[PDB]
Amino acid sequence: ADPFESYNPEFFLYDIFLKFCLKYIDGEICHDLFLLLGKYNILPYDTSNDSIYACTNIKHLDFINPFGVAAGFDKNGVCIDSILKLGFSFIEIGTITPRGQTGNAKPRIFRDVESRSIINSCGFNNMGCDKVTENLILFRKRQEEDKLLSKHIVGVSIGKNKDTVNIVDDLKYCINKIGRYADYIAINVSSPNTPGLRDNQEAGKLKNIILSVKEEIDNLEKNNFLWFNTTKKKPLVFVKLAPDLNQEQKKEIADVLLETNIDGMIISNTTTQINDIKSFENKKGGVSGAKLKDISTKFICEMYNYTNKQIPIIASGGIFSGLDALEKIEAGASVCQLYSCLVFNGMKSAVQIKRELNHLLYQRGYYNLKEAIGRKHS
Ligand SMILES: Cc1cc2nc3c(=O)[nH]c(=O)nc-3n(C[C@H](O)[C@H](O)[C@H](O)COP(=O)(O)O)c2cc1C
Ligand SMILES: Cc1nc2c(C#N)cccc2n1-c1ccc(C(=O)NC2CC2)s1
Ligand SMILES: O=C(O)c1cc(=O)[nH]c(=O)[nH]1
Repeated sequence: ADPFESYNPEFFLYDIFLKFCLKYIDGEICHDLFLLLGKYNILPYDTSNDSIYACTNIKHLDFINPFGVAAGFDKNGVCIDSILKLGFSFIEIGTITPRGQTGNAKPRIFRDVESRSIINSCGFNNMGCDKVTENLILFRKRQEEDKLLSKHIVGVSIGKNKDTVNIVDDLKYCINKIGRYADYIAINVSSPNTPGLRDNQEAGKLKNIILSVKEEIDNLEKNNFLWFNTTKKKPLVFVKLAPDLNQEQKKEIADVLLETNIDGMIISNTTTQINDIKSFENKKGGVSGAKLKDISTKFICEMYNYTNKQIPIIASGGIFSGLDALEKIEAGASVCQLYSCLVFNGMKSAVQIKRELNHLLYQRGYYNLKEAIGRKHS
C-alpha cells in the first residue's frame, strides 16, 4: 500500500484532518462526521492480508485478527462495512434499547488529547431495536454477496430504556428482534450513564439476567437457515462489566459466570474513578482511554484468576499500541476492542496496531497469539 494514496488508512492527510477536528470541533460532531463518511463509503481501507499467527477465537467465533471496535462507536449499525474495512475483524453495534432514545443533554462527549482520554454522558442514544435490526439485516444481505466480509463478526450490545423498571423485559424484546442476526450478544449491565443500571452486577440479579437472556436465545431455536449471521449458529452471550467494583463483588460475579456458563466477559466499560483530568473537572460520565488502561488490565488479571481461566475475555480499556494489546492478552484476554484508539490515532488505528503486535509476538518468541493468552499467570 502506497503512503500517498487516498485509499491507504496511513495516508498523511487523515492525521492532519483528525488533529484539526480534535482541536476545533465538538466531540460528538466529529463522531457524526466520521459516521457520515462511513455511511457514504468514502473511508480508506486496509488492503493487507492479516497474519495467520495473530488469529484468535472465542468458542466457535473465529476472529481473522485480534482487533475489533467496541460498543458505542456505531450505536445504530449505520456503517458496519466501512468500519470493518479499516482492518478490524469485528464490531459490537449498540448499545441498543427496545425504543429509540435521544439520550442525555448535549454537549455530552469531551476529549483530552494530552492524556488520550474521553469522558461521555451519552445515556444510550440510539434509533431503537427495530430500526437498528433493519440496519443489521441490510449488512447481512451485503455480506452474503461480498466474500471480503464473509469472516467478519458482528456483535450486538443490548440494554434497557431509561424508564424501564425491569431490564429483563427489554433484553428479551431485543433478543427476539435482533438475536437471529447477531454472532454474539453483549449484555450491558455496566454503563455509568443509565441510573441504576450498574446495580444489575449484583450476583443474584446478574444470574437471573444471564439465565433469562440464554433462555430467550435458546427459545428462538425451539419456537422456529435460522441464523442469518457469520457463524450460522445461535449467538454467544457475553457480559460487559464495570471496573468500579470491590473484590467481594468481582468474586461473586465470577462464581455466577462459572455456574451460568457465560461465553465470555468484556473487561471493561468506562470508569467513574478518574478525577485528575483538568479539562473534565465539571463534566459527568465515564472515562475512556489511556487513564483506564492500568485499571482494566488489573481487572482482567483478577477475573481470569477468579473464573479459574474458564471464561474467555474480551479486552476493552486504553489499548493504543501493540504493547498495550500484548499486555491485555498476557493478562488473560483472547481479543481486544478499540475505541479511544480510533479517536486519537485515526484511520490508521487497525493497520498500525496489527503491525506492532505481529512484530512484538515475534520479538517475544511466540509462535502465535493463542500461546500468549494468560502467560502473565504461567
Ligand atoms: C462516547 C462513548 C460511548 C460509549 N457507548 C457505549 C455503549 O453504548 N455501550 C458499551 O458497552 N460501551 C460504550 N462505551 C464504552 C466503550 O465501548 C469502551 O468500553 C471504553 O471506551 C473503553 O475503551 P477505550 O479505552 O479503548 O476507549 C462508550 C464509550 C464512549 C467514549
Ligand atoms: C477516525 C477519524 N478520522 C476523522 C477524520 C479524518 N480524516 C475527520 C473527522 C473525524 C474523524 N475521526 C473520528 C472518529 C470519531 C471521533 C471522535 O472524536 N469521537 C468521539 C467519541 C469521542 S474523531
Ligand atoms: O451511552 C452511554 O452513555 C454509554 C454506555 C456505556 O455502556 N458506557 C459509556 O461509557 N457510555
